[PDB]
Amino acid sequence: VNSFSGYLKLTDNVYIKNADIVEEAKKVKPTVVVNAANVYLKHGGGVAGALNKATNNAMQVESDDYIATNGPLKVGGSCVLSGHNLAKHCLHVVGPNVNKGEDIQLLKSAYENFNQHEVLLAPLLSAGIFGADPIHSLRVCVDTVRTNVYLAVFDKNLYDKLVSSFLE
Ligand SMILES: Nc1nc2ccccc2c(=O)[nH]1
Repeated sequence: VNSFSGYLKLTDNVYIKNADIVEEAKKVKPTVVVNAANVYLKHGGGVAGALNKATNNAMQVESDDYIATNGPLKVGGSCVLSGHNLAKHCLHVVGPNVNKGEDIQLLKSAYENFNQHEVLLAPLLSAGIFGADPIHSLRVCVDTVRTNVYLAVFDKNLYDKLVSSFLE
């Protein structure tokens, strides 16, 4: 049903909220939730671990079956799997891990996958343990994505920094 509420307009197609993406997916019933995935679709922590836990491991069993046919995803790549109870679809996107020397230029490739979907609930890609500056990730999102993206940012202090950087 895509019932987004309380998102702050950044651009005509990019919105942002200080919120837990799991709690957003339950209220909003989005067509697409984006997972910040790794190449093995092993949902061990961060957003991936939170989304998988909210599906009581249904997402991990589906992900394993995909990886059995595909082998690992490419950095910058994605797959569309079931959203289970969270969404119609989950778009698993792999952003570069700059800690492992993956090139930050691949973050544009990662966000380009969003353009296959009219409306997405998403986190910022390559943040947290993938080591990219989240404000940089937001700039790449805004420059790359032309479909309607609703960004959820968990941490209030990071959210305020993102909105300050973008609107001040
Ligand atoms: N519930 C929950 N939400 C998150 C959102 C972003 C990153 C991490 C998390 C997390 O670890 N748990």
